[PDB]
Amino acid sequence: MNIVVCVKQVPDTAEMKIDPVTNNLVRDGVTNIMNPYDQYALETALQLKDELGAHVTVITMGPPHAESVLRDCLAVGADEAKLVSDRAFGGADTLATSAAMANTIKHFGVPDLILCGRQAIDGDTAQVGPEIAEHLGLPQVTAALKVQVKDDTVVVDRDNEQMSMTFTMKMPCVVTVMRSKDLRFASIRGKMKARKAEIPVYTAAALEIPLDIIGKAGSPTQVMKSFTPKVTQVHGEIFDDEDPAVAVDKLVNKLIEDKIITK
Amino acid sequence: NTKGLKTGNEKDLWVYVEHYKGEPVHVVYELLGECRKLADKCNQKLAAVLITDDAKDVPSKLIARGADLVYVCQDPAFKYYSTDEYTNAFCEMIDEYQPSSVFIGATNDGRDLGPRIAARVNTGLCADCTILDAEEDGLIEWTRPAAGGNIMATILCKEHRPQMGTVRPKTFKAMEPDASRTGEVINYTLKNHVDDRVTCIRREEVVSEGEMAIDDAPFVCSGGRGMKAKENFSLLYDLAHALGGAVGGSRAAVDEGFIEHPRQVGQSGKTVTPKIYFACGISGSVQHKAGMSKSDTIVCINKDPDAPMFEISKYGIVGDALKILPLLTAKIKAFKES
Ligand SMILES: Cc1cc2nc3c(=O)[nH]c(=O)nc-3n(C[C@H](O)[C@H](O)[C@H](O)COP(=O)(O)OP(=O)(O)OC[C@H]3O[C@@H](n4cnc5c(N)ncnc54)[C@H](O)[C@@H]3O)c2cc1C
Ligand SMILES: Cc1cc2nc3c(=O)[nH]c(=O)nc-3n(C[C@H](O)[C@H](O)[C@H](O)COP(=O)(O)OP(=O)(O)OC[C@H]3O[C@@H](n4cnc5c(N)ncnc54)[C@H](O)[C@@H]3O)c2cc1C
Ligand SMILES: [Cl-]
Repeated sequence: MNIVVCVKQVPDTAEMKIDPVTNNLVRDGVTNIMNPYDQYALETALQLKDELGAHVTVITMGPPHAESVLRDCLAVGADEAKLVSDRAFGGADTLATSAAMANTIKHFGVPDLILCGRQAIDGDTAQVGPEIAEHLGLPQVTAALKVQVKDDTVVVDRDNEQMSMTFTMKMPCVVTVMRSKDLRFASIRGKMKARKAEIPVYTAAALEIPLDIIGKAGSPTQVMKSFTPKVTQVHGEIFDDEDPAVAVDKLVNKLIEDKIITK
Repeated sequence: NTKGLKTGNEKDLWVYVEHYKGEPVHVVYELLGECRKLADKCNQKLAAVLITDDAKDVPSKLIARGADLVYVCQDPAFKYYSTDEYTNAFCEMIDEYQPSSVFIGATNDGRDLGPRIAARVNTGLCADCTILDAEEDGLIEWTRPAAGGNIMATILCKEHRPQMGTVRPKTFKAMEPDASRTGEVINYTLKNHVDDRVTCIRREEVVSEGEMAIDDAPFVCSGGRGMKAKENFSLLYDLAHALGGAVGGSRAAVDEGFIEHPRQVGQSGKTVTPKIYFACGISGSVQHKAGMSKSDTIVCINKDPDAPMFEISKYGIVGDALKILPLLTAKIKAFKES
């Protein structure tokens, strides 16, 4: 079984904080990481590899420093890594990004299973995986809570707001991943093997991808402006009395006075 | 590369009718409310798009809630949402009738459908948007949060059509139904039938007969790792019963076996906006906060005075939830009756 995992390097936006006092964005502890949902997409793939034998290829599209997330992928067991790196891909919206990735995948041969994260925590669109599926003409299931393989079929657990579901589809297919176990550890030996590996770097011309379907050129949308949102500070009234009955009487009296609890 | 480029003759704003038990889910009405305003700004019509096994009396409900036009495509295959069936139907209608913009509620299934349609048509799609505006010519201005809510972006789809976006639920207000409204129902016949490649082998309702789901509860009584044991969630069920709310939990609570996934609040779960969110033994990770930070009031019950959840809580107690909960429930019950 051949698997491709689409992996994005992102700033760790979970470390960003807007200070409600100044309304400024604080970026203490923000570094580039492997997108968390992609970590789950990878771990899903590696679990399939361990169970069934599967060859796992990770692909990322980014600047040259994105190569580090590919090294991390190899360090935990992925077989092969490819870096798609060219200023011609820069400024891409989700359509242009998914075109680039679809055409990269098709170049090397569509695999049995493509795994993407549910979303990237920077853009937060959740659009690339489905758009890839459409570009390649493949069925999808998004936001997987569990993925299994039975023969030539993929079995995916997925919920919506009303229903808990399980779906099957035949390979080749695309799955986007909401949860797996946390990605496994990379040992020193793993990280050394990854460091020695050859990671090819592919330009648009090498992959024969037309310039006009990638990057800004291929993007129907454009970000015209960005800004930090207003956060209104909350001055909470917190009771910390040793006797819980006293804390509860104080809280409840205040909830009643402030019309939060009624009847 | 000319696929999806504007003709110039596109017109009208379309709202996707997501439905459950035949009936529109509430975000459909939220979108009709906001998109009525946008349609009026550009002197175009507002349409609702209904892909269903049985239209029932839904079209008239959509018109009473703002729609000028309702496009109905009816087939038994549409009973339940599916990517393949619904993308085909919607794209056939876009091709036939040429809307200027399309708005999809950013529900779980809407976030699946939207990008499939956008890629098939080859147009622009803005995600999970929270502010919308329109020029007189019908160009939509899409404003959305990104970077975990730390950045806002304003985005245009200038030259491709339809201009698409998914739109965050529980952001915009529905109109009151108006039985004096009139509109036109257009029955659309599918040109090509498809075979759905994805088979549903299990489809179970997450909430039982006449019980309260967290998705719409006016009070959410939520537990995390600090609830200590599954059996202690009884304390939150008691609280929820006293108030007429529902019980939720964190992703840590799911992982420890305390609650099932459909009760998970946060970016990977449900986003709730109750009148009161009680956060009990929940630290306030950013990933949990993403699902509840727009609750009207947050009450935090935590042993750690430095828990991040206190930062956004108007009220709270520093103490042991397991001691606090039963006393709070009893006091509330006594205030209520009588
Ligand atoms: C503030 C801001 C707002 C934006 N809003 C929009 C918007 O509303 N619409 C829009 O079309 N674009 C938008 N963009 C552009 C968008 O972030 C990029 O197009 C990005 O390449 C893909 O979208 P995403 O980050 O939302 O990823 P998602 O679509 O959430 O990514 C989903 C999955 O696709 C795969 N994937 C995505 N990118 C890569 C990559 N580079 N290499 C490998 N795999 C990848 C990963 O498996 C990932 O988990 C925005 C950008 C900014 C900075
Ligand atoms: C990609 C991604 C997606 C995620 N999605 C989600 C999501 O959708 N939702 C979500 O919840 N998490 C999500 N998380 C996880 C999140 O990072 C946290 O691990 C999680 O929210 C912590 O849950 P918790 O607060 O219950 O546990 P903890 O952080 O362990 O906090 C337990 C708290 O209980 C308190 N406590 C202990 N004993 C008592 C007692 N007797 N009484 C009162 N308080 C007590 C403690 O002081 C502490 O504050 C996600 C993480 C990632 C990376
Ligand atoms: Cl297809």
